[PDB]
Amino acid sequence: RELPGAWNFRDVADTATALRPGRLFRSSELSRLDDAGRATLRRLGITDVADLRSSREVARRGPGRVPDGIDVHLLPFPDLADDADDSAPHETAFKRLLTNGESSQSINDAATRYMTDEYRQFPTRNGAQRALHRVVTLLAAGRPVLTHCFAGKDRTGFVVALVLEAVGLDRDVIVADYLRSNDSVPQLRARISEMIQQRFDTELAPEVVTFTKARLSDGVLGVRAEYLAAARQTIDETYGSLGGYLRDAGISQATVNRMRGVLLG
Ligand SMILES: O=C(O)C(=O)N(Cc1cccc(Cl)c1)Cc1ccc(S(=O)(=O)NCCC(c2ccccc2)c2ccccc2)s1
Ligand SMILES: O=C(O)C(=O)N(Cc1cccc(Cl)c1)Cc1ccc(S(=O)(=O)NCCC(c2ccccc2)c2ccccc2)s1
Repeated sequence: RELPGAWNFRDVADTATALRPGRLFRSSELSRLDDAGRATLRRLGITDVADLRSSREVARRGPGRVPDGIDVHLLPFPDLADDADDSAPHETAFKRLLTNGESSQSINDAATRYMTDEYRQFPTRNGAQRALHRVVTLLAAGRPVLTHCFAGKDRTGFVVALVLEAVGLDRDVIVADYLRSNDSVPQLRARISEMIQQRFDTELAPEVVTFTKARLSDGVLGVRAEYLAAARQTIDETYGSLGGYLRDAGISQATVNRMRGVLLG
């Protein structure tokens, strides 16, 4: 099951078999969705898209190329305010990942540090709870939803895993679906490489192209159970339970119980 023009696409029920098929989907960005990809979204009955990319990402790579009749909910994560102080932490963390030195071990140690520390902050970050609130509300209402970001692996992974835990699925099932993102690493690598080739002059700055590709092609493209567990520990420590977290995000147990009624076989 492919989604032409996009990658890392699956019906979450493909691995989480307790779920009804056709309710909750996940993918990469839909910036390059082609005719066949659009026909697929329609065939599957998907009515709503949750676009988790920051507004900066959407501006630079474009809106989802969805067919008519599909509402795209823009659900930026992080949701950044005219405020350089707001974006600074994100820019600084990315710069450190890139510019921390040449060995694969050091490059991948930096990727592990970056990813882990960002996941730890996922629950408390502006935009994550609004994203989760909308996705849960749409799902509880019986609407088939496709949730995505850029890679569809971390931000998307976090939102999906919380939805699955909310409807009562076990850890091994949630983690299995989460790790499925690793099957798309080579494709992600190619997408990012093509992006590097266009944002940089490959003739006049080939050293920068080479340096950058070396930090955006290996360990940093995967997911690991420890990443998700770090977000999940934040939820535990600060909110005391997933239910406590969902309530702070404005979602009641009654809405959760309705979503469970809808999503489970
Ligand atoms: O350009 C876009 O497209 C976009 O909005 N991005 C870039 C991006 C999107 C998806 C995946 C990756 Cl790895 C990067 C989101 C960003 C991530 C980090 C930033 S930043 O504020 O730290 N600016 C540095 C971007 C950086 C870069 C962009 C694309 C690919 C590799 C590196 C960069 C751009 C130009 C010169 C040097 C570094 S902006
Ligand atoms: O969620 C995904 O799946 C996903 O698309 N990514 C982007 C990515 C893919 C491959 C390699 C890298 Cl380094 C990043 C993985 C993420 C890394 C970090 C995050 S984050 O939610 O903690 N911060 C995301 C906003 C950020 C950013 C966008 C694209 C790529 C890198 C970082 C950002 C937004 C605006 C200015 C600077 C940085 S999400």
